[PDB]
Amino acid sequence: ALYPIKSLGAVGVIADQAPTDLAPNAFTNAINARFVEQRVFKTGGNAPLSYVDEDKDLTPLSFVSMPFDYYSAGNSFLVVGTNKKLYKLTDESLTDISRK
Amino acid sequence: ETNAVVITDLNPLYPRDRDYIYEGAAQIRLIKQTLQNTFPNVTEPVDIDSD
Amino acid sequence: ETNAVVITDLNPLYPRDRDYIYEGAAQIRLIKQTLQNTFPNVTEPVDIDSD
Amino acid sequence: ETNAVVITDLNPLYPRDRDYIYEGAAQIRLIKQTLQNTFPNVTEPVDIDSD
Amino acid sequence: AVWNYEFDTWSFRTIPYAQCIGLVDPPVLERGPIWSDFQEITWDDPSIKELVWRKDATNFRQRVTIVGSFLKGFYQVDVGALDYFYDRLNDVVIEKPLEMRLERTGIDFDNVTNEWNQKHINRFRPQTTGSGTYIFEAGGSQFSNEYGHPHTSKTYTIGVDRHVSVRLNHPYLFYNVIDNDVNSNAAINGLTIEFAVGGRR
Amino acid sequence: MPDVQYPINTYGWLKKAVALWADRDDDEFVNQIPNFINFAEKEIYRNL
Amino acid sequence: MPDVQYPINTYGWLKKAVALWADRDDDEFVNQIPNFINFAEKEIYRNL
Repeated sequence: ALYPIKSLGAVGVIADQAPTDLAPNAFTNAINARFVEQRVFKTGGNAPLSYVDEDKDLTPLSFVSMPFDYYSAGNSFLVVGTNKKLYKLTDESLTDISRK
Repeated sequence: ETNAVVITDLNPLYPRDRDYIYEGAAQIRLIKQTLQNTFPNVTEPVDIDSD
Repeated sequence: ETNAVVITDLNPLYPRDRDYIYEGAAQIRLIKQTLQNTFPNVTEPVDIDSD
Repeated sequence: ETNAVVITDLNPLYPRDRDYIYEGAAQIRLIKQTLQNTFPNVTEPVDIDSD
Repeated sequence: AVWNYEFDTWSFRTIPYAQCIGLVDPPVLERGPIWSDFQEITWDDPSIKELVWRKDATNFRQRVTIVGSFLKGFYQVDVGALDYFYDRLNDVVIEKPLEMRLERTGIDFDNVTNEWNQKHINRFRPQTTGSGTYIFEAGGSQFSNEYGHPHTSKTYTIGVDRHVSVRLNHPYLFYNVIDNDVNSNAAINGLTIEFAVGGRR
Repeated sequence: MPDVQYPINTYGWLKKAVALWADRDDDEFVNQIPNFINFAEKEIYRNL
Repeated sequence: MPDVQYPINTYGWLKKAVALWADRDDDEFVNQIPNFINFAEKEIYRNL
């Protein structure tokens, strides 16, 4: 005999539901899995990042991807916040720009 | 530079411009294709016989 | 990327794209030693006479 | 730079795991130029017959 | 918890202790650079190692989703497979291979056989893609309500193996697929489970 | 689930190898394994 | 998965070649290879 389970990406997690009455191609749990089109695969992982080594001592509470500023050129930067200061960083250096 | 199949007719000078740093791996793979294509028969090249 | 190949056997379809390519310099050494081992005599190899 | 050196006869381990990255592409250009110099003609070198 | 609005399908994932998240431009060393920039760098990895000649792209402007993290720093949140766990017992960060799990409890085969019928399993004949190394598990229960107990587990290593031999007979199968491995980009289009029928008491 | 030696020689291992050669492994079944065995040996010795 | 020689002199290889032919080696199966063999040789010698 056989029981074909095709289009494995068709629908992902179906919890809250009778695990014995799901469609063939549906999962009762999934973690770090990505579903697309017709297919299933491992999601992209987490991995670190740094502009400038001064940043890795930093717990940024929120931020912005601003592209332009009058003093900058046509080059993008970041506006990044903390518990105590607002910073800017641009792949070259760091700036406290808080309202003095 | 994908196109070179006659081999030895590559363009080493310029079209690199010290730019991209993503194409070095591709160039190495391309060089491997050129080397393999020229001599796809190697078992024991002990016939050096330089003279 | 393997290592011990001296029979002009360089696999080009097994690298990688997001992880370490800190072997491109090592690939150059691997490519050079394969060429040297096959033909350890090169001063002016115009002796092809393609006809 | 690397002047007064011709042909792929330089000693191995030239990258020495410490070159920058700007020497890797220069090595490729040197390899391509020397390989072109060694055999400046390739049409269909299937005529090896290692036997 | 992640919803793919192109197909209306849900999954879940780990993220690296995010305070905040956003799209952004990346650093230069990743921003499609130039051999003519490493004039101060050495092949000998000054603690910088994570540079793949060409990192797959999600965007034509080659942009990046970044997480501002509790772990004193920043992280990219969709990139080549690792995970950054934390340890309060030691007050240290840990890096480990990213683990996918897929899980379906209670495959009853009710579209070919009755529920109650015991079902000899032999094989999973998948139709995979890419490169990788999966771990399949299988087990079952005699009863409809349990998440069954494991009978077996095997590696599936692509290009080498075409199937997986699992011996069971319980009327309600389950399987897990796990992918723990670092150098994998494999995928599954589908399965094909080989089976027979016993009986019932 | 169970495991067995190669050179089956004991009722002890046999009682498990049976449970093996058949997929299903449950107490509704094992605990009566021995009955089955009794039946079989009897059916045999009856005319062997 | 496994491999063998041209001639199969013996057990050490045969118990693998079987896994090969008969399609699969998954451990629940191999570890009984020896048993299958002890069965077969007996089914033979009983009358050969």
